[PDB]
Amino acid sequence: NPDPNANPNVD
Amino acid sequence: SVLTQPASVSGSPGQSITISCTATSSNVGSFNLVSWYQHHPGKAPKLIIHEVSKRPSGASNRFSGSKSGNTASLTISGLQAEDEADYYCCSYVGSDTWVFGGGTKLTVLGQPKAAPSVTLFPPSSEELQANKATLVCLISDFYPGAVTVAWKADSSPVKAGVETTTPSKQSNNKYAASSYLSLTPEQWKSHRSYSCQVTHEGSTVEKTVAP
Amino acid sequence: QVQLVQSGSELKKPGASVKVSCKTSGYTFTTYAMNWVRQAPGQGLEWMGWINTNTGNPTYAPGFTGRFVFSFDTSVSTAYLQISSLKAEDTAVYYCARVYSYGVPFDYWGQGTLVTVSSASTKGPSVFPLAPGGTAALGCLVKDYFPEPVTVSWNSGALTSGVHTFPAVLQSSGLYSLSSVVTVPSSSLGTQTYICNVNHKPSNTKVDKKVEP
Repeated sequence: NPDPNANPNVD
Repeated sequence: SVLTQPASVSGSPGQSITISCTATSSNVGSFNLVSWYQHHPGKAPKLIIHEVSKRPSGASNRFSGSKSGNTASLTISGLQAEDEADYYCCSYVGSDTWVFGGGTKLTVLGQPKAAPSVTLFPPSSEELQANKATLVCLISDFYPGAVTVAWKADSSPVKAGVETTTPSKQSNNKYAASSYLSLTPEQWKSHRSYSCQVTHEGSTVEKTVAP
Repeated sequence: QVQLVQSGSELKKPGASVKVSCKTSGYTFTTYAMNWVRQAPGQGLEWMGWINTNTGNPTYAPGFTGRFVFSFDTSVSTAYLQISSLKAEDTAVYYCARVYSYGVPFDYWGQGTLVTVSSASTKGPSVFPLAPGGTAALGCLVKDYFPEPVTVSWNSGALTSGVHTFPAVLQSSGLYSLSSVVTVPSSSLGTQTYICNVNHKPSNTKVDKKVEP
């Protein structure tokens, strides 16, 4: 259940 | 599939249609990361709902989205002709993975029903000289675009050597399809007749040909 | 604005290889992940995976491990999909799609790249005549050709009205067949000559087949 604003394209 | 959708839904112009989407596993978790897409043929899918209900700009306000339990639902109000398309739901399933539903074919019943016109040709003379045999069943002018074709030798059914197309939209917006039965020249002349049966909306049009 | 432009259709034999490209523009390529979606004939959309455009780490869904490779070339803001040891069941339209966030996945899509995997070879058609209330129907059978397309006409394009050329069949053998029929007065069959003009560009073959009662 991640945050909808979070970007999955993390470093 | 991880997300179950109805294979097809039909509505008439002006009505509102609803398309369901049930999570088959708990991998969806909260089930708050649901998204819907409109997919027209030959073109790329288009996002129309995300996060269960959020409608983005550029998608018409006739599309809405709800959720109850583990069932996400897509409603299309004031149904229009250009709404006819494939519709998919999508969900995050943990560990940076997404999954789609099987898709739903939405039909906009915007035309009076039409039974198919069938035309059956026997094998040509030339083709029999070449030691092949092909029957051509041409199906046209039927709405909606869905038929089942069955072949028969005399009265017994036949499924071997059968190749049938998917219905295709004609110029006049009615549908067309074709089916071919491949035989040996001996098989062709062995029986008294062969028949092509086109079933459309529970009614059958059948053409027969004999050597 | 944002744009995903993919490469053109591909035709391949089993065992061969293919590499589809997805050029981006309108946004910083490394800020957003790139995802891949497949649609096989008569099937739905199936998520294949994504690649992190910052770390390069690829994620392959079950069913696309072992033979698929996601990659990107930041020098030209392009993502790539390569398939090794192509199988017939790879035949599908492959899309690339951007993910903006967990809440907004697949907000921009490429136009799709058709990849066809067939063991059949180029072959010209075998045209056969389909001999004929008041009106009678006759046509031609365009049989066993590869690849698509065929074009049919009638009497060098002088018999447009009353004509219907049907979409093609894909035989289990991998070759295509179609037919076009024309509805014409039966009073005409006496010396009014009907010819179907078949053109199969791939095989550089044209056939004008006389259809006589």
